[PDB]
Amino acid sequence: PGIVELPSLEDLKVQEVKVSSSVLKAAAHHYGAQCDKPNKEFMLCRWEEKDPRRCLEEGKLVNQCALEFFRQIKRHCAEPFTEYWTCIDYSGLQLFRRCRKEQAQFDKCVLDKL
Amino acid sequence: MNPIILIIILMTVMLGTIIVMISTHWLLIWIGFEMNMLAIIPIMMKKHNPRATEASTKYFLTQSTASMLLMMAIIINLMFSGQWTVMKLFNPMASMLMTMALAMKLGMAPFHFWVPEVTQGIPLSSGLILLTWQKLAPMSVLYQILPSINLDLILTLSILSITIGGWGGLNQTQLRKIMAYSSIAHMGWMTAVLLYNPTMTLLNLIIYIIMTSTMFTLFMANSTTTTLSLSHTWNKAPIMTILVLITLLSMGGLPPLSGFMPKWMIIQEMTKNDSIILPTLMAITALLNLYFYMRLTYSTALTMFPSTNNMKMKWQFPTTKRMTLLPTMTVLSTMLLPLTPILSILE
Amino acid sequence: LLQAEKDRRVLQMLRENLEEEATIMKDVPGWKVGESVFHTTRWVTPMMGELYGLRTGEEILSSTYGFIWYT
Amino acid sequence: MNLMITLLTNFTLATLLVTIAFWLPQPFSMKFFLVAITFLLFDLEIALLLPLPWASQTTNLNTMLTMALLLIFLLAVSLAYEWTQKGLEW
Amino acid sequence: NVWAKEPVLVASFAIAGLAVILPTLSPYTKYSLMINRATPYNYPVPLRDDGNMPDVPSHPQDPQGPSLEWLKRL
Amino acid sequence: MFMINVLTLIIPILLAVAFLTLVERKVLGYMQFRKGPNVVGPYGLLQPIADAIKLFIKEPLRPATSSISMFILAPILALTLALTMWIPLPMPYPLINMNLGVLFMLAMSSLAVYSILWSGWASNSKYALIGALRAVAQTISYEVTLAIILLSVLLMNGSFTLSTLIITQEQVWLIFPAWPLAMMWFISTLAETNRAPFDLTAGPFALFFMAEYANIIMMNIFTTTLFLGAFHNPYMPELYTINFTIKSLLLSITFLWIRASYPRFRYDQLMHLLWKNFLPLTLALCMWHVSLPILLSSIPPQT
Amino acid sequence: PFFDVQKKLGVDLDHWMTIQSAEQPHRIPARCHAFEKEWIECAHGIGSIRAEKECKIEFEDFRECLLRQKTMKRLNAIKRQRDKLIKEGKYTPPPHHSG
Amino acid sequence: MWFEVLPGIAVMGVCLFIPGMATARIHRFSNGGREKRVAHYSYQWYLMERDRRVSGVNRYYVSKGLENID
Amino acid sequence: MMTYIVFILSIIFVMGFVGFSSKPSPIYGGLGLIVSGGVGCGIVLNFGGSFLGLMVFLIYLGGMMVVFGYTTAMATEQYPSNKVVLGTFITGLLMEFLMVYYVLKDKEVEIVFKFNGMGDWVIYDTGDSGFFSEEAMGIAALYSYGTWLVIVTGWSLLIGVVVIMEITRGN
Amino acid sequence: MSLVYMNIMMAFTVSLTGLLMYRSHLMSSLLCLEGMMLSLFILATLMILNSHFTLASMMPIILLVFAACEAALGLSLLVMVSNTYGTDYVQNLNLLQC
Repeated sequence: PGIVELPSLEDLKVQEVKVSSSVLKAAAHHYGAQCDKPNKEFMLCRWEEKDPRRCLEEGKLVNQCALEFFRQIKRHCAEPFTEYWTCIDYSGLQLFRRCRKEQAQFDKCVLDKL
Repeated sequence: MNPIILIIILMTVMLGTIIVMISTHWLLIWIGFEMNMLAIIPIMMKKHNPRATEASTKYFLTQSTASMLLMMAIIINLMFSGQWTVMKLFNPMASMLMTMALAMKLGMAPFHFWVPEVTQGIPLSSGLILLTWQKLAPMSVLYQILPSINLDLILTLSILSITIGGWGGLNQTQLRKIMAYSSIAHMGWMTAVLLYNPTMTLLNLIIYIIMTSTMFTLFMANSTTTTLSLSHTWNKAPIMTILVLITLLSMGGLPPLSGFMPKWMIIQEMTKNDSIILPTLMAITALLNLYFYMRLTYSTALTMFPSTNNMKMKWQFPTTKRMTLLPTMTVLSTMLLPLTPILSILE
Repeated sequence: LLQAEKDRRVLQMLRENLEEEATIMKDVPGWKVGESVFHTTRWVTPMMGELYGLRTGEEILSSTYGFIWYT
Repeated sequence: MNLMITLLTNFTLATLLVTIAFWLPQPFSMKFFLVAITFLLFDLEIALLLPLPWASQTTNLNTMLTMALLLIFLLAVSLAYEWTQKGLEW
Repeated sequence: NVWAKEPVLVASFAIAGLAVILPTLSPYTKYSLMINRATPYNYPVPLRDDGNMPDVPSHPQDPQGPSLEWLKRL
Repeated sequence: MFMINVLTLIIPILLAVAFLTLVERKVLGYMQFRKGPNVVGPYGLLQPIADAIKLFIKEPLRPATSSISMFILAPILALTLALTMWIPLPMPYPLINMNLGVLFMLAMSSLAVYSILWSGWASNSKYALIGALRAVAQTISYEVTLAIILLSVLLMNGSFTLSTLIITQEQVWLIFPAWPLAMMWFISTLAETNRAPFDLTAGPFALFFMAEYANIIMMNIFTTTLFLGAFHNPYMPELYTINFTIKSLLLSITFLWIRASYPRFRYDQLMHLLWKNFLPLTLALCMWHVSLPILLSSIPPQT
Repeated sequence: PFFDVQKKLGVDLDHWMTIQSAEQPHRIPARCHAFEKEWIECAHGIGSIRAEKECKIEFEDFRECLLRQKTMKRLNAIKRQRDKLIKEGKYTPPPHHSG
Repeated sequence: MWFEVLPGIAVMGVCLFIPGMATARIHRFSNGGREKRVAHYSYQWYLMERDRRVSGVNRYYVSKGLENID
Repeated sequence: MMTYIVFILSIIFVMGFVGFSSKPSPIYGGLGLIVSGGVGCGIVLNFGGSFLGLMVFLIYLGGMMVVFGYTTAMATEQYPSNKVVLGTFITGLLMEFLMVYYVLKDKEVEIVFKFNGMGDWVIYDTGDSGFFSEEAMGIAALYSYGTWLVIVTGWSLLIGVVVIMEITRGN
Repeated sequence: MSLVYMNIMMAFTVSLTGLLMYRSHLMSSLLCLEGMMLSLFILATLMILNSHFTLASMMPIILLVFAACEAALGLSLLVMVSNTYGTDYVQNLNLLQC
């Protein structure tokens, strides 16, 4: 009967955050702090309409917010953020109690400097 | 046997049947049927003769395969549109398997091969309780799931069960086989009008249960297996004879007597449809299954067979059996003729 | 964030797979190109043959049956 | 199929051990039955018990405690019944 | 008394009775239910913003919403 | 590399079982006043090599069978259980991380019951059938107890992953919050391995022998993971593997050491003792280990 | 007969094992949640006969959500057509991973 | 004395010491110093699938941190 | 070793049901039901299957066939194959071969249905955030919502105990 | 239609015919009843898994435990029949004629 109304390939081109998983998992909480304020727009769109192919502008918005956040954490302290997530990477499933002292180090970096 | 254990087993029979009555989930109905089986197995083999053992074996095999085919029908129902609500089904195949499962559960013509064999080698109390609750338990389920059944199923099983309980029945003097073939014929009657007005089916269920309770109570008042023992009961006591007369004639269904009232209302709300040849066939077979009742009455209370002494000895002892409740059930079962508009007491 | 990447990826497979279907079925009569079989105007969750259809074995076996017997 | 690979390797190596071990050198009681059925029924009650450590994280804890104690209590009543009523005697 | 008669049964009844009673006198059962309730499985779903309600805080740093503090402090 | 992992698990089992035979003979010899086997080379490792290859050499039992296929089908099942039962056991990194492993343990114990019953039926005339029937009874009567006790000791930890067990053993040993439950569990392991002080008084005798001793080492490794042990700092698994091996070896020596000095029980005493003393006590410990985590505000983080 | 002590005592002890979309212990849906909600709202204040003859469209939508029969029929027809045209040889296929 | 039984138990314990240690060495070798990612839930497997998808090598151990942000 | 492994294990499953529905001696029947239960465990674990298929394995292949083989050992003898048994096995293999041949080289096979004939990688989850293996939390109900169900189940097992002892000479 | 359901329904008919026609021993009949039980278990479990019918996922294990205790009752009945007779054939039961 009725045909679907798919979006085009012009909206299906956002600069995708092609980052890996352990760095994204370790960089979650402060990403919840600074960013993730305008993506509850996306969450409320997803739970008031059960229809992606519609809320994709806010998906592009959370994509650019996460990329902007990782740009901002890339430019400043820390570069031992790399040491922190590679300390937490090879520990099986990533328990956050594993590398706790360097978690304190990254917190002290980002707190005293940003 | 302990009396505490028997009270427990009666509690579990009542629990299983009430779970079948009250639940809305399919698993709970299956649990109720299974628990009814598990509890009703040690009511049989109440003695330790091998007759009751083989009877319980046959009963367990047929009852368990009926239970599992019922579960097959339910899992087909959820292979199609799937929810656990006792309602209209969603497959003619699932309804076919389910009504054949319940036809195995309660006494039907392709499936009646276990009923006289299970009733012959057991005492009277086990036969009474199995007839009452094992013909009460599926009727609630059929009353529920009537609006999605191919009618040829129910009507074929009803016609053939009435004529098998008729024709098989002219040959046995084993009174348990007589009552079992009567059960087959009446269950055909009580299943026949399921898709037209089930008030008649449940009223016929009430009347049949009260009648069979009267009949088996009269047999428990003086332990008999054959008709010659009933002629000895004629010699020893006269009031049992007129009770056998009235209760056999009310199993026969004559219009002065209360056993006619379930036939007549069936014929009424069957012939308000375009079914006329099917009522006259069913009522001709209802004339047929009166003949073994009538030769039984001729053997008991009207002609008289020669008697044996030591009935002279049994004269010196007045009767000392306890009846559970015989006279109340008797006059409730036989003088109920002018109370036909207690039809609408039911729905 | 994972949710947004997941939604963009499943809509990416939807768009590319219906493009593949529109390329591939222009011989059969009938055949509207992108009909849901369903009637309501709602985004149903696809069935892992609408997503991972005609991918020839390797990715569908590593995607569906991955966690089921991965350790 | 990874544990099926392990099962296949163990099965094939066991058959190699057996067949290379073989090509090279050339009435009853009721008391027997009661213990098995007692095993069967208490094992089914174990099957009812054993999802208890799955369940202990819910918002209905007192009810879970009550019905878990009811299950072990029923199992204990069955045990004590066949204990007192000469079910396992000699 | 029966402590000499069937002793393991009496010990079983004793630990059974204390297992029955002991959740009544218990200063930790409300702690158990708060721990068990305060762990989310699904997504904490947002809502359409406000009818200018002094609840449902906008930043996840804002402590106006109901949070947990007895977790970190044992 | 995965088949290399499987072969590095199931190649040292023959080494472990044969050296366990020499160790049990030497340890019984020194519980007794005997030295040896030490004439066969230095202290006799070539002595298990030699008697293993001797029993391979020695001519088999002539059939005398009923369903040759069934007769071979029972010990092949016993030895493939003994091989397939070291897969989820964590010394620090197990071969397969599972959602649940302990129910797999109990299920494969029941498959060992199948092995005993099939060998008993396919063996011989009626007297060995009665003996193996009593053996199946006294084996099956304890899988109630061991599964009950294992359930009550994991209930302190809530999850079945068993790496959560090696996490939750970090602070104290689990022998301290459950000593009597662990003690009864150890008695149940003596029951499942079917040794003295419990009676059992075939072909191939070496394969049934192999299944026996791999079952023993299996239960010892599962004990050492289950009730004691120590921590595991990552990027150094040799430390936990050393401490695990030392504790499992001490416990297996204690196991044979308990075997060394006790007479076998009467059979009706065995059933009587199990039912009327372990079964109410297991129920008591289960109901107290149910009602206690709801008391002490400690229900486990079952993720 | 069917009785109603279930409704009479006010203890709804058996209505939660019954359908989907009753509240799961963690608030998750099933696979066909919304189809059920619209179907139940279609056939609620209804005498189960105009449920048979009026809510047919949404019931067929729910059934084809639940089993996905004809959608698999369409996908299977696409697979068989793809097989016969790759057997033919026209456009050695760029529907996999690349052009 | 029991000095003459400790070689037997010692060699058999070494035969029990070997397979888990060699297995853990093969675990650490087959992912480049990483541990093999355990998988019990659909959440962990989908996270692992997007991790091996974004890596470019179709391999989940490279772990691609912070050097593909901008 | 490929995609249709669920279908192939189903073939071995129905072969096992034929293999003891041909009526052998009941210890061969117990062997056939053990093999059938193992491959049914394989099928349901292929659907995953994380708890329930390992759960059946302790009950049927852990507690039921043990007592079936026990009762085969203690009650019946069957002391010595036959035409009828192996002939029914041949006809069952023929019926399975015919049905699966018509599944393979045609569209669909209909008893009275429309079985859409191809191997089932469809349908399946589209990689959702499960996080608790939904079987696990489902069966981790029955103690909050499950008031009536576990009560009548345990009560039925208790009545089963008293029934067994009565028939086997209560008290 | 999730094609495997056809094979499991055909397997149900296999187990049902094996339950109905049975020559000599009652144990084969009871074991094919158990096979039918396993068939219903597997079929309903695959349905509930693919449905994500996650609230009432109790059906497989509870159907299993109930029909398992049914099989226990059948074992006790077969032991009683084999105890009061020599064997457990379908024959030597022709007494109590219908």
